Amino acid sequence: EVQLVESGGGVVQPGRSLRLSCAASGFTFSSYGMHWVRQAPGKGLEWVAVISYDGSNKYYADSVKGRFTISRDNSKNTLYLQMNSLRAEDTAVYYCANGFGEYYYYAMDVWGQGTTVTV
Amino acid sequence: NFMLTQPHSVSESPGKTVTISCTGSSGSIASNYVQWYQRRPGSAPTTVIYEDNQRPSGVPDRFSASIDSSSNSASLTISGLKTEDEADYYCQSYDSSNWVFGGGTKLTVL
Amino acid sequence: CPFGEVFNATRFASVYAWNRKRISNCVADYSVLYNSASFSTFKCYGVSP
Repeated sequence: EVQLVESGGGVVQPGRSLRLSCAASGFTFSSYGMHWVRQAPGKGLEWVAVISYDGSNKYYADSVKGRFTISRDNSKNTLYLQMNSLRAEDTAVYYCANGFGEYYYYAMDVWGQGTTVTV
Repeated sequence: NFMLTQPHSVSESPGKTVTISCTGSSGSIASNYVQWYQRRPGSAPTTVIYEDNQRPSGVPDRFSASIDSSSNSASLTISGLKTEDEADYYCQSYDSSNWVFGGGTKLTVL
Repeated sequence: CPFGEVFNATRFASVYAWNRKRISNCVADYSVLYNSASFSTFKCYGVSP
């Protein structure tokens, strides 16, 4: 019942333009948000960013602000993350997952399987 | 800011009941999945346990993960200790976007 | 509920002689309360959130 598989390209030269998607369905994605978590080796989990449903106030980390721009559409229930100017420190598996419960982020139950990305 | 409280010095004889205590805060201890991270000096770090439900071959059954709400504490007992596994245990937790290092834990087995 | 005015309140009254003005019979929003990453601590006791 709960099967979520991530697919994408293989060897990608840094600086190229390509779009990726991790479609989430089977439930009410309107009230469910998409979260991205990066796990630095050796160290603990790293927070990336959060987005409010209303969109009036948006908060981003100092290490991701400016360079990246995210876009989401509740009509198609798909989130698009355009990766531009890939960094060496960003060479890690990308977890496409939805947060615990409704409007909860401090709790984690299931980790992200990860997406196949090469930098 | 964040305050970490640990015993100054404690030790117990092998073969008795031991319970390493590391206080948990900044949330509910029953809502936090405590995953241990180790980095043995002189070796390249590799993940040994992740997703809390995947078992690579060779993972010992002695390690068990759960939360006990009877006395607001977690119990863990490890047997089959190896000489090369003697090191220092550090319990690390994160709050929001801040990292705080411990004061330093020294333990000697007599 | 008009809790936003208290949320952005400039001044607070004294503990012993705070003005009593009951405000009820409404459903709160809690729209901005969902972003708790800006608060240093978050504690709940007696019931799981």
